[PDB]
Parts: sequence; structure tokens; C-alpha cells
Amino acid sequence: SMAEWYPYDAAKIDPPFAADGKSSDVKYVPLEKASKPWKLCVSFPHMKDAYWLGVDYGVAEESKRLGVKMNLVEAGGYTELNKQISQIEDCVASGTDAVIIGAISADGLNKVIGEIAKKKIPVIDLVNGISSPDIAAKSLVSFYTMGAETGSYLAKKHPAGTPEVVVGWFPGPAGAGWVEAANKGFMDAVKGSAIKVLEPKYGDTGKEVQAKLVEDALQAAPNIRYVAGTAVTAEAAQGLIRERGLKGKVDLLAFYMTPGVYEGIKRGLIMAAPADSMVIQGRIAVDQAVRILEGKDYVKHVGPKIFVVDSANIATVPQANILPPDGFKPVFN
Ligand SMILES: [Cl-]
Repeated sequence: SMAEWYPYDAAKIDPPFAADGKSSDVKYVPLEKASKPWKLCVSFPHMKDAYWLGVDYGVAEESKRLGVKMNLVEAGGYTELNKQISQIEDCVASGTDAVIIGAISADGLNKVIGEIAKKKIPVIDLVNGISSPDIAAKSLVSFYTMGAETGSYLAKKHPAGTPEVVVGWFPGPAGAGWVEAANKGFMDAVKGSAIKVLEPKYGDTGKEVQAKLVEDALQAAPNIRYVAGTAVTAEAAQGLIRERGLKGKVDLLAFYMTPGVYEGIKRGLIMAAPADSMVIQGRIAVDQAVRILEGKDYVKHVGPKIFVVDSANIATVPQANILPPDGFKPVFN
């Protein structure tokens, strides 16, 4: 039979949950099987995009592999904190062994998580990050690291002492936590190289908004060498580059992964983007839950090791570790 997803390159944080904990590289090894058909309640913010479809795929496939029963519910959007609270309350009242949560906000579920913990039910923090002290384990990554890996990739191509090259940087909506973290990471990582970054151009992750920013930047700086920023930005920039006759003169990068960015890399139109292996974040959360329920050793705070995908390695990575399969329909049971 064909290779399993594991062992998988990961990075764990010690002390776990510490805001200043140290990262170390480790291979993540899950259990071969669960000892019983544990019931896992899985609460998602929504099922509206490819990203959370990818997390769904990981949770469903890892639950199947281990032999456990997943019951997944989704709240319909990031406006829906109250529905996520009720859906979690309800899955616990109905009876469950552990709860895996992709939280709509960092603090908003803290009250209900505290109440669940009083019932000796493990709660796993999946992807987004929860500030509750009653979390048993985290399966997630940092957007600082996503930005940093994107920046280091470019900085290696353009080391100190080589000719200055200009990057147009389009980080997403100003002041958003994830954006400001990716920004700091990107800027820290390119420091001391021949990269010059233009002042950041923020805006909402709308296609037209980001296209207009890139247009305006190209007008102002005709010699821009790279356009880097959100996946929305990189996807929208492909057409602009084509229309302006800049293909191969300006390269595109995103600081996170989407199907559109993936196809772009495949087709030679987008140069690179990091992958957080969100499918594997889903799988690890399930493995963590099972290990806790069975009293086994587990890694308390861990994420997949972030790596940059480009033409030279995209064919070497199974898509299903970093995106949902094409055509995949969401699974709830
Ligand atoms: Cl949403």
C-alpha cells in the first residue's frame, strides 16, 4: 500500500502554550489505531472555503484511519460565535468523549471551554488559537512563521551585496492579528538582504481591492521585481501581469496557500507560497485527542513545519497534505 502521511515534519513549542516558548523541530508520529471507537465532537467556524475543507478532510480521514467516530458541526461563519457556543454545548450534552475546536474568537469560547473541562472532557485547540487555560493541546501554526518563511525564501535569492530588488508587499487588512504577524515575520526575515520592500499596501482580501493595489503599485514603481502578499493578491495579480506584458519580469508570491495559488505555481504563473499543511493540523488534533483519552504520551503544542512550495518541489508533495483533494465534498460523520 501507498505511503502514509506520517511521520511528518513538525515544530513543537516548549513550554507548551507559552507565548515566548521555544520551537524545536520534531517528526510527528500518530498512533496506529485507537483502542476503542472514541466519540469526537469537532466544531468548525464554517465550511465556506478550501482551507476549512482541507481541515475537514484531515479530521475525517484521520478519524477513519484510527477507527474513531467524528461528529462535525460548523457554525456558518465568523459572525456566528453564539452558534458555535450552542453547537459545542449541544454536542457535549448529547454525549461525547473529546471536543476539537476551530475557534471563531480567541476568548469567546473560554467560558464554555471551562465548563466542558469541569466534566473531564479534553478540549483541543485546532488552527486558530484559543486563550483558555483549559485547553489540553494545540494543533496550529503561527502567521509570523508563514510571513518569515516567505521572506527568507526571497532573501536567499537576493543576499546582501547583490543588486537591490524591489518587492511590492500586500499583507491584507491593516491591524488584523494574522496580517500584522505575517508582516512582522516577512520584514524581519528580509532584513539585511538586497531586498527593498516598498511601504506596505494594506486592504481587504477582496479580489478587486487587491488588484487595484497591485495596479497602483506597478504604475508607481515600474521596476518592481516581486509582488508578494495575500493569496488573494497573488491570484488576482496573475491577470494584471499578463495584461501588462510583465510575465517573467515580475514574479508573484503569496504568504499562504489556496487552490488558486497552487494551480498558479503548477502553471508557472505564481512563483511560490508557504504551506501550513492545514490538513495535517486536522489529523494531529484527532491523534492528540485519542492519545489524551487513552492516557498516552502526546505532544501538547505543535504545528506542521512550514515550508515554501515552488516549481521545484510542488510535484514531490502529496496535494492532500496541504490542500483538500479537488472535488472533495465536506464530511460531517
Ligand atoms: Cl466567515
